[PDB]
Amino acid sequence: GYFKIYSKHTPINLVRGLPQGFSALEPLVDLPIGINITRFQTLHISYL
Amino acid sequence: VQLVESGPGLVKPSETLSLTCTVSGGSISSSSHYWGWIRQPPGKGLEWIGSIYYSESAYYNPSLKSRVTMSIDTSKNQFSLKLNSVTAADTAVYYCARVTEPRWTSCYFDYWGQGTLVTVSS
Amino acid sequence: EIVMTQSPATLSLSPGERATLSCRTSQSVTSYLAWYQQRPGQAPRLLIYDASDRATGIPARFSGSGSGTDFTLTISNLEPEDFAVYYCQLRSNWPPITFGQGTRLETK
Amino acid sequence: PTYGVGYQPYRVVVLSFELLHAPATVCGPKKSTNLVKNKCVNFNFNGLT
Repeated sequence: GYFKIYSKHTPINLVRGLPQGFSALEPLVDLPIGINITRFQTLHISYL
Repeated sequence: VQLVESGPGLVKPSETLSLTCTVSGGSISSSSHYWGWIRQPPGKGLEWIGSIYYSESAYYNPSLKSRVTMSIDTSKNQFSLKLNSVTAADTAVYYCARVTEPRWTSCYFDYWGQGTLVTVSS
Repeated sequence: EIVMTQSPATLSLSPGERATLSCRTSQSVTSYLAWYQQRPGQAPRLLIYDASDRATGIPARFSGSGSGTDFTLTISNLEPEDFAVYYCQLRSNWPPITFGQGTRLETK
Repeated sequence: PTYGVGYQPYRVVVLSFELLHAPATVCGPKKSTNLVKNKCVNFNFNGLT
């Protein structure tokens, strides 16, 4: 019943592709939402 | 209890009419009673002027409020009335009475004073 | 405005009868009423409060029909010294402490 | 002010506690006690005894 979000932010100079390396994701927040999840979708910003 | 009125019996027009009511059967500092003034012209009906509470505040008539004020003095155990810019329509007998307002609309004058006749003329 | 109307202006009855004075308020709120008696040359005397309560020293012949908008003061047995002017008094929100026009009770 | 106590105004505040199957967001001060150093004590830090 806890949705835990860990996050990590890095400056990457690679132009394309997933970088090769190690980086630990610190916890960002634990939210006891207590709901069942089976799918999700990403949201992007639109520049008018 | 008893209430006694005092003040000049003549007031010239467009001048302040001052009256003082002195009680002696009780206390004006009691938190159960108001002290009011009721006037009636000769051969006319009663008209409540204003009632004062012991602390300082008071409430008056919605017609005479502009030219009326009331004051109290617990030390001398008496309350006074001022009626500014007296016209010829104020020629009347003024009584000072004891008011009891227990619930909301229950507002009766328990014991009245004999009253004094103030005739305003030039 | 809550206007007070007493009735009748003059009432002609003899001692031994019963008198019925009416004090109707405007088509407006309803609550309590006070009845006062005033003889010539004397300050008005409190007769009834809270729409029927005999004041301290009022004989049993005085009564009040404390009901809706209209109120009624009733004098069971008119005594010789019961003929005077009677005023009904309300205490509304605005104007506060309204007085009736007065009913003159005389001996027919 | 000239009323009886039964007719005088009274200010009433009612505290109700909504306890759902959701995280508590309101808790007691938990009796904030002073810190003691260099002495054998029974400590409790954020529930860790």
